[PDB]
Amino acid sequence: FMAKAAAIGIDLGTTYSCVGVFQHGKVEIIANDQGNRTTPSYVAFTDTERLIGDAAKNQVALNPQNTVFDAKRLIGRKFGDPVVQSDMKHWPFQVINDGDKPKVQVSYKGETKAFYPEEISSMVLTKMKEIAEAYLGYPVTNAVITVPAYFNDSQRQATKDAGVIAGLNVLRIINEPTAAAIAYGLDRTGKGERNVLIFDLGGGTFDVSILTIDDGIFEVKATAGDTHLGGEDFDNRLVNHFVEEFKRKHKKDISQNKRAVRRLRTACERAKRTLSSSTQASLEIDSLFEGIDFYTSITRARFEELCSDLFRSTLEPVEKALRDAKLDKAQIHDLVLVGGSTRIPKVQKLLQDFFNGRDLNKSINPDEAVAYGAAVQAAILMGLESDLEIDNEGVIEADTDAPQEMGDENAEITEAMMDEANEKKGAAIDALNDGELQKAIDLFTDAIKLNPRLAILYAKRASVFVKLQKPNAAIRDCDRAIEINPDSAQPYKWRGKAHRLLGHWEEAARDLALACKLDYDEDASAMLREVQPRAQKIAEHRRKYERKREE
Amino acid sequence: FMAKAAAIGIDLGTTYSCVGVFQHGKVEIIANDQGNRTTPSYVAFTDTERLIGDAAKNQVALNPQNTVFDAKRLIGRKFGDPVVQSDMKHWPFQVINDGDKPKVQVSYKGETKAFYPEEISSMVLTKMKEIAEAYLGYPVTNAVITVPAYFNDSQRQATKDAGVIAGLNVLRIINEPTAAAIAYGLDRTGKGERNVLIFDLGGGTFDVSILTIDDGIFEVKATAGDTHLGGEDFDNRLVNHFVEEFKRKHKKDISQNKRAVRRLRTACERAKRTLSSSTQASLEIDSLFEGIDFYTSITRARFEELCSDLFRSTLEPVEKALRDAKLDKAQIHDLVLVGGSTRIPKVQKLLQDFFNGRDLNKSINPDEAVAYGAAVQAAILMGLESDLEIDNEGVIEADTDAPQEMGDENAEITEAMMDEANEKKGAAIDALNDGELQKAIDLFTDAIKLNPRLAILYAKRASVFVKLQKPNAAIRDCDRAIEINPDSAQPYKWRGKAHRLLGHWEEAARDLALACKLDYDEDASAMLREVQPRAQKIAEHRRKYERKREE
Ligand SMILES: Nc1ncnc2c1ncn2[C@@H]1O[C@H](COP(=O)(O)OP(=O)(O)O)[C@@H](O)[C@H]1O
Ligand SMILES: Nc1ncnc2c1ncn2[C@@H]1O[C@H](COP(=O)(O)OP(=O)(O)O)[C@@H](O)[C@H]1O
Ligand SMILES: [Mg+2]
Ligand SMILES: [Mg+2]
Repeated sequence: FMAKAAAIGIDLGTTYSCVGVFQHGKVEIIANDQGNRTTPSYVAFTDTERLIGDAAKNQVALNPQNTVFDAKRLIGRKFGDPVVQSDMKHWPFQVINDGDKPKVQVSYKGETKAFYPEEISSMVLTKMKEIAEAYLGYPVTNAVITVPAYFNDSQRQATKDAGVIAGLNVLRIINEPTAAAIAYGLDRTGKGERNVLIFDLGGGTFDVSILTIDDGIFEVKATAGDTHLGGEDFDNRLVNHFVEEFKRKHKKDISQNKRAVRRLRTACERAKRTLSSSTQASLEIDSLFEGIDFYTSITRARFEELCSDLFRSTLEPVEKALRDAKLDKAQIHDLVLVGGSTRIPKVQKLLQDFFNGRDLNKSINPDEAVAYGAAVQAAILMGLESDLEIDNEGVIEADTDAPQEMGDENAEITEAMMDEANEKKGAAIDALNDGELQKAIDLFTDAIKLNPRLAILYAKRASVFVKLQKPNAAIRDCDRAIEINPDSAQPYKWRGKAHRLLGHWEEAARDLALACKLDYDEDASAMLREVQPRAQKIAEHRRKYERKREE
Repeated sequence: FMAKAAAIGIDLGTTYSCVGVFQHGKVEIIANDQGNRTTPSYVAFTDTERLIGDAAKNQVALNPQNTVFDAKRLIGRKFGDPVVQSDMKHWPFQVINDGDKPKVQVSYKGETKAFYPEEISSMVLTKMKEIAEAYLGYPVTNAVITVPAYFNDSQRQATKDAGVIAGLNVLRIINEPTAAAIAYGLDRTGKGERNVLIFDLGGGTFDVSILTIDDGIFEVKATAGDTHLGGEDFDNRLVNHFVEEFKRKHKKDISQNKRAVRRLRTACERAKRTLSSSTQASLEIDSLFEGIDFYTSITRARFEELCSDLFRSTLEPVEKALRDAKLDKAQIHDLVLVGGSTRIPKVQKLLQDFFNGRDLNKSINPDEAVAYGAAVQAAILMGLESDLEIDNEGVIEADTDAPQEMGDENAEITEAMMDEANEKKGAAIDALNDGELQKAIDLFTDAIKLNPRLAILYAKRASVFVKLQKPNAAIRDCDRAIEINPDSAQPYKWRGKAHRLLGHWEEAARDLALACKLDYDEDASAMLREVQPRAQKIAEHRRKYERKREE
């Protein structure tokens, strides 16, 4: 057999999200369908479907009121929190009050519906998960997720909840700066006391953290920064600068066409990125306003000057952080750049100048470091079952065939489509009865293609996939059914069996027990009894480890 | 060294039980093996073994007559009490008369046996204890247990007895509503007179209590409610509603198949829970009756209407409670939701409407609040030895290794298995003699694996664990021996030593004195003499505190 299924590491960001996995001695930051190693934390709702990530951020100009972003800022907070109310006047989507809990309110297929920030976030998570499963070729259940160090118990729990919704087992919620240091192996290289500063300049926020690490244990000493200072503000500057130039050169105002503004803003996003590895950046848009083309350029120097106040303002939070730790600049051993905006040579130069030309740790991609760290720690927690004598009888080799055909959630189901699929169900249960397993699978596929929203379809196909020694395939079908209806008992029964087939001991015991509560089977009952001693020996050993690292 | 062993807080419920612990500045409500933060108060007996909690509630449909629940209703009562006789006609297990004491009578491994309600309850307690010990990684002896405020001296003592059977030292029996208020810190926030109402809607019962708290002392002003109004009745409604719909849609009666009824009932339990956080709930069962699938849904609105009379009836006990306190609605400062059924938006709305849209205290999980309070008060009572100059010589660091291999109580011991284990005993006593301690432990483990019911095995292994500075491990073995045979003197001798090794002063003095009565040792005798001054200074200080709070 090959390796067990890996655990993923996820950076759930305010502006972008990022996922990694540790395999064959190294972390892989995973690229999504559109090719990018990071994904906008965006969810959009429309007339026909739900959009997530790049597709959601790209159509914003067209659908500004049902395109949700910045769910991280709401997460774990009260509608009555001054921060939320302060925030609500900058977003173009509606936020409503639900018993002192905030919910984003949108239009979605001609009906109004609302979502807790944990729900929005769980939609992002799901996407990240899906990105990883496409890379790996198999279903993922276990994750590590990161949060800012300033996150209270409320926001932490809320971030775990979002994971649980997206079908993840959350192994650990860990601090973003802590994730960064783990990435730079600042825990395992050292045999003495070292003090560490994480300069995190992201898309929406700026975070300075000083951490102390002795004996391989992280302790947060100070936190600071600005929860409203990010790369998105620099885009404002460029945008503001160019609108004004457009007035000057072309004698027209463009502020009021939203679509022309975005087109400018996205052009500016790209331009700012090029200005990190080039001194100059060209900027061409076909037909910006009333048929007028905009061809222009900008220099690094000029960009720097437009953001003048902003860039300089990242040294004050540094000053304040040392001040809270009771440390002098000289006393920090390690400087670490994370966040995508730290790609900006000026922002780099300013920091190095504060530390008198000392070397910055930046070999690890600054926008990938958090996820990187998260993946390493995910690998360690899973890795912990190495130390235990676990009997591996009954475990089989992971099936690797390509993902079977699923439904289409949003495709139109006709009245006749309900029946034709309904018949197929009965025809496939006959092939299982008779003993021709592939035929049973094949007609369930015709059933599912025709009715993609009947949850028993997926569960029953999953049953057949198990008889066929294809547990991953079953896990997939059960994952879908449980999405459609988390209350039906069948899918838990079969996912339990599938997990057990794969040595996923803790996963098997959760499902088989849940299946037994909802709908008692003698079989599942014994499966669970057979499964428990493995799950609790693993769980006890992981808990012990974490207690040792809680000190 | 780490912290001393914590005391647990236990909510011994009519329908569910719940355990918590206070550590590192906060209460942890502890999850059981199957993942749930609450455990059904169920004990089942069968052909081969004894089942407790979720496993007991899940197989009910299969074994209705030897599956015991509602022991709380019998506890502390006379067979001749009209309540018991009234109750006996709703249960499917047998209750018998034993000198005007009631005992539940069951089949258990092909023999008929009977159990006092305190014994049934002590089986639940044990489970809770075991849940906590798995979480903590070490044996627990000290607990706080909760009871309803209407409990007489008889029922209180009986509840303490059940704790004592399960091997707990019962620090305090405290009122459930009092536990709830302690959880909401309604004792320590206030510097004036405040009046408090606890609206407790559980699984079997409804409790309204009004409490007055000045100077940090709780006083019960009034009690009311219905000892037969709970969540289990709402399940009746849903079940009744669906059976009737099944007749209507599918032209068949299902009342007579018990297994189909339960499957419906458990489906309904889940559905009712979803209807707390969703307006609608889907309901799928594979093959309900004679091969017919039941796929159907229900709305929140509809559920509300089915329970119409029931929900509305919780305001009368409120009315009556104020009336007994001589208070108007306006005069209550604090409203507190506890009980799992208070998760129901309708039940919430009705209450708030009686108090004219005023805020309810519900931030603490309504089904976890009682246990929560109990854990806090457990922490205070233990915490009391902070104020005393206790000399800590001879105390060593708690051993944290994983739990050693125990027996299997219910596994079949062959005649040959008695001898092979018997030899191993003699072989291990030789390794102790010679001085190789691990070998002695290892061969006792082979002895125990082969004969899991000889109590001297466990005691002798415990002796070796002590020589090895692993007192927790010893405590475990002694706990087991004393379960098998509470009269043998050896285990008390060694548990005494182990406790003393850990600073468990009062625990050490109980065991060492009991060991000295049954079988006098010069060594244990001096251990006890050495141990007494510590135990009695602690005991005197806890007693004083409680006297101050008895006023
Ligand atoms: N090469 C680059 N040059 C300049 N800015 C960049 C570059 N790459 C990313 N950024 C900026 O970094 C921000 C995203 O930061 P990141 O750490 O990836 O996400 P988050 O802040 O959500 O954690 C965006 O504003 C983006 O414009
Ligand atoms: N989310 C929920 N929605 C509706 N009812 C619930 C929910 N959670 C628990 N309950 C109900 O609460 C009851 C258990 O109450 P609880 O306080 O936990 O136990 P006890 O009443 O034994 O003290 C059960 O009938 C259960 O159906
Ligand atoms: Mg970030
Ligand atoms: Mg209760």
